[PDB]
Amino acid sequence: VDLEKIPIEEVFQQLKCSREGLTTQEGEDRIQIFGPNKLEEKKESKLLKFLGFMWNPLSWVMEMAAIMAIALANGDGRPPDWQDFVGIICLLVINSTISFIEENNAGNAAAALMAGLAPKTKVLRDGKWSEQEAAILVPGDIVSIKLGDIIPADARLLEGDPLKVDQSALTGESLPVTKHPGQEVFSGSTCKQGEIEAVVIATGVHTFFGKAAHLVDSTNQVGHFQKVLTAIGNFCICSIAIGMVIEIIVMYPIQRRKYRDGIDNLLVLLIGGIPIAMPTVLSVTMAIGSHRLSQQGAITKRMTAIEEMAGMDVLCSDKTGTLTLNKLSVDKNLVEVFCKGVEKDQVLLFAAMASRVENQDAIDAAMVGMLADPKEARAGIREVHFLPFNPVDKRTALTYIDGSGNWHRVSKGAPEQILELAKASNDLSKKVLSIIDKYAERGLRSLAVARQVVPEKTKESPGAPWEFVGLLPLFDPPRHDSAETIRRALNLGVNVKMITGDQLAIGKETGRRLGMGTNMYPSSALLGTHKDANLASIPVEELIEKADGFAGVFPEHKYEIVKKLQERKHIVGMTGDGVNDAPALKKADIGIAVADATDAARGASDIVLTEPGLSVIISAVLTSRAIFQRMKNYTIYAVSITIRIVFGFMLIALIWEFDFSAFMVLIIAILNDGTIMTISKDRVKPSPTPDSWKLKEIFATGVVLGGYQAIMTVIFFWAAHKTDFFSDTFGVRSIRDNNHELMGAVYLQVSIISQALIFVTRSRSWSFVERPGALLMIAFLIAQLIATLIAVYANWEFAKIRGIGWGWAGVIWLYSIVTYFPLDVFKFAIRYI
Ligand SMILES: CCCCCCCCCCCCO[C@@H]1O[C@H](CO)[C@@H](O[C@H]2O[C@H](CO)[C@@H](O)[C@H](O)[C@H]2O)[C@H](O)[C@H]1O
Ligand SMILES: Nc1ncnc2c1ncn2[C@@H]1O[C@H](COP(=O)(O)OP(=O)(O)CP(=O)(O)O)[C@@H](O)[C@H]1O
Ligand SMILES: [K+]
Ligand SMILES: [Mg+2]
Ligand SMILES: [Mg+2]
Repeated sequence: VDLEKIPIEEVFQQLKCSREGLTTQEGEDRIQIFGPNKLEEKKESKLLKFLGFMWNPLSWVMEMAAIMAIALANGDGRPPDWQDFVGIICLLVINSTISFIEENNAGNAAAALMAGLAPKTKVLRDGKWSEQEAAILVPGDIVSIKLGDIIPADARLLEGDPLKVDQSALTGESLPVTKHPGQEVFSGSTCKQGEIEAVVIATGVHTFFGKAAHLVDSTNQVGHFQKVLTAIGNFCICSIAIGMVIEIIVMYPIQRRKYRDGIDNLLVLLIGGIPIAMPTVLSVTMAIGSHRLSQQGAITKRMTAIEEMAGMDVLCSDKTGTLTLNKLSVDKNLVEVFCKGVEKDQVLLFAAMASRVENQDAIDAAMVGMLADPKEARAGIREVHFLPFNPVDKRTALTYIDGSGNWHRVSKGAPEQILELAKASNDLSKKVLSIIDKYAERGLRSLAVARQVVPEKTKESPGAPWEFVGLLPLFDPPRHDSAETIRRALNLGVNVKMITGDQLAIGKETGRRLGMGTNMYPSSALLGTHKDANLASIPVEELIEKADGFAGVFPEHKYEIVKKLQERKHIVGMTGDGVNDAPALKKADIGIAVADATDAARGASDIVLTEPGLSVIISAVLTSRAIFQRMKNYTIYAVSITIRIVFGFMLIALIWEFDFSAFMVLIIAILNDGTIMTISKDRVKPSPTPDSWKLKEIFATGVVLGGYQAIMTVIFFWAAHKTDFFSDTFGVRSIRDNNHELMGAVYLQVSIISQALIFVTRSRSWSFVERPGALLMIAFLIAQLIATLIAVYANWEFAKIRGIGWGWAGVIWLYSIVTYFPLDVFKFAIRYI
């Protein structure tokens, strides 16, 4: 092996890389353009095989419709079916052209979104500590790896303390493995612990994970959005089958109708009934919504999270990450010291000493500045090693050489862990815990400092038993708008529940000034069923739903808390930040990574914020509902147009044996298809309650609207055929059996009402009251001007249509206008129940 398991070690970098650390950018480019990149491109992009050509189920039925015209014409026996057949292909060509250009445009607008969620690596280039995308990474170079980084390539650790990497999933072993200088690590691994520099070996394609991958197979096959999209497709296809395959076929021999030339009634049901617009419009609506979220501040790593975000019912929010600022502050009056000889004004300095000073943890950054002059924190101390924060240790420490060569060490950490650095007298333990609990009653978190000296003047030897120097009170404080945001979320029907590892007194005290209510519990009490605490009086699951927040949350508890809420049917949003939030984020309905979350948390989460605070999440939830509203309204529209077309033309054929022009319906479909890319760009107001995309309600809303429109179409036909009524009042013309003129009028009436239905379906109140905006009006007016012009002037024997004057068309416009107003009353009536 060139490297791998065998340790070529220090020789290997010198033999190949031939340089150390600061490797110039020009050197990377030559090997980058040679061929190394993180991973291979997906198969079948060549020749625009599926990027210029569609093949959804609806297109398959449309292909049958085109063939059916040829099939039922005996090939060249009947000429107009071929004219329809080329027309059907032209509609498919037009639909495909608009479909694929808009998705391409949406994909171009999501490049920044894809860029935001890309794997990113941290490097020092020209001596400049920098962060770069992982596709820029060069095999054989030196990189910097921090806790919770995703390892981007094979790498050999360079120097520095052992750290723990998690090989689970890649190798399927739960326990993370300690990795030492010189040892190899692999792409896709996540650091559970520690921090080290390393030399990357080979790109992910050369990594064993890339070697293992042979033949590509279905990935996320069961994705819910596609299944509901198919179900909307299934219902409209069923309606055509109910309309055509049964009843129209049923009426042919019961009444002994014409056969060969009756098939046009089947073709109109196919050509107008099938909404090939419907999958494209919904597909691009989410894509533009994600770009809106990218503007908003939320990067939808999962594109389908809009449905879950719209349906979200409860949001479990980390107090430290989302509810509170995290520029912690200490009033030194309440700092209490021990091991006197140290003093209240000086124990802050030790905390500043044990804080990193350049790239800073939020608490580290505060304490560097808390002594007023940041130079004082580092002034002449001559540090020799720094021990960085680790979640199992909860501790930092600085080792330094001072005076005549004394080796001293100072440390910060969580006080319970600091109290075990030298297990103190229980008198001391009771005293420190009393002030810690007093700070918690005050509402302030506690950090403890400690000090030791090492007599053996060496990095690797334990020093003298630690002094428990003291511990200091740190304020959260709340963000300005989180206090509003809980109220806003409550109004929008999402219950915000606090999550924190802080003891309950901190959470309630912060929570009361936040405004969240204090009916909240230690998670450990409610974890499982074995901890009692009056479980019989209130089930833990029932109590958890009632609870307004959870304190002392460990990561096992956090997964359980969402799981219990998710089992209680609630759609659970949950924020996360760290390496051990990943399973809770994965199992949550919406995993939300906070802006400063670890990349492991960003990978595990469905959605990744790039802007901090609970306020951002509620704005994203509110915006997501506004995007979600128009998917339902188009689905109501798409079903409703399908029902009116399917019912209308067959029903006149059933009653008055009237064959409608297939080409005219084809014209309606193209005009509809040309105008429905307004719908994605509408400005519907969000639903206030969460909503879960109940298909039955939207189908019920659409079918009643379409049935009413079909009924008014049938009334229009009867008015201008069997009876004299239409020309009795202001008959500029008069027609009954003038079928080519008559169906031109039917075309014009159907087209206007079909376009107007967009205004009904988008609006929740009166269609007039909710303003349309210019694009929808222009799409309506241009389409209906063209529809009017065809109705007035088209003398086409091929299309069975004869031009019927503007005065008559004006009556059709007037009839459509007075038909339109009770659509809202029908819309209100169906969605009342
Ligand atoms: C909120 C009550 C307002 C009463 C105003 C005075 C009475 C007469 C108003 C005209 C009659 C129609 O009034 C209209 O009814 C429907 C309910 O079906 C309301 O619609 C409301 O309930 C439906 C429930 O499905 C929601 O989808 C919708 O988002 C919501 O706005 C409209 O907000 C209201 O404008
Ligand atoms: N860089 C750091 N240095 C020293 N101590 C730190 C530290 N960061 C956190 N601590 C301390 O460790 C303990 C827990 O820290 P941690 O960051 O895990 O909080 P947490 O994530 O549990 C709050 P929440 O659950 O609300 O997100 C606290 O007492 C804290 O003061
Ligand atoms: K998830
Ligand atoms: Mg931190
Ligand atoms: Mg945290």
